[PDB]
Amino acid sequence: GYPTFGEHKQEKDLEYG
Amino acid sequence: EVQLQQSGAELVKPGASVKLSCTASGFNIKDTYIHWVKQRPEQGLEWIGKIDPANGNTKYDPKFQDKATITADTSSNTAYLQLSSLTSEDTAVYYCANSNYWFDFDYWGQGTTLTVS
Amino acid sequence: DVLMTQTPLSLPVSLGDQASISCRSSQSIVHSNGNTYLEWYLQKPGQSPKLLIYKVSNRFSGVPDRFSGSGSGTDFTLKISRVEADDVGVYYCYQGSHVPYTFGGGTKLEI
Repeated sequence: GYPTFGEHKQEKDLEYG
Repeated sequence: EVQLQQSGAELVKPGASVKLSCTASGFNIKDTYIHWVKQRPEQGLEWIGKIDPANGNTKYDPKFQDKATITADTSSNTAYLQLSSLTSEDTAVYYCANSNYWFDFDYWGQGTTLTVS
Repeated sequence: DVLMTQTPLSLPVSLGDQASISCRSSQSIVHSNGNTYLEWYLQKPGQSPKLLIYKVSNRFSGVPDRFSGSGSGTDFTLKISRVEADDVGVYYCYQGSHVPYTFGGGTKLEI
């Protein structure tokens, strides 16, 4: 999953898991 | 890969509303940023805002906000910079940059010159 | 509002020479993720900007290895080991860490 809500665009894909 | 096909030069009068078009090619427009970046001759490069057509979400530079209304024809894959109630500042070249599968944005439009007599 | 400036504003070099464009922000552009996401774009006359360098020192696919950035904090450097006539144009230094996002002043690299 992701740690936060929102659009999960390319930049914030380093946060998956 | 990424191709952004912009409109050509248009020559208009003030107190008009003109929507500049930035056609996506080679991608669906809901997986990426649409940014608009302004460049006046009297300015460098100035980020306007961004639209993610995917769920309507926009983020603004407050300075140009609500002079610029950013919208998108979602299914036709074409993003639109509606520059409404013009002054002298609308006389500019606009560039349309597309989100990079990395961490920023890869390749820019072709330039849509809005000249205001 | 993070102000990114560049020096010089115009950098004359020879063919095959090494160019060094010095960029400096008004505030640290380190992202909350812990990474620095500093990009350099090349805009040629009559053309739109194109991505050459991202994440400081990462090279975009299709970009010659001649291009590489460096530095840290607020003071960063665009290094180009082999400047040719095909590398002529205006380079911009863009930070995507602080909203609203901001670009650099712009340096014209020329032969």
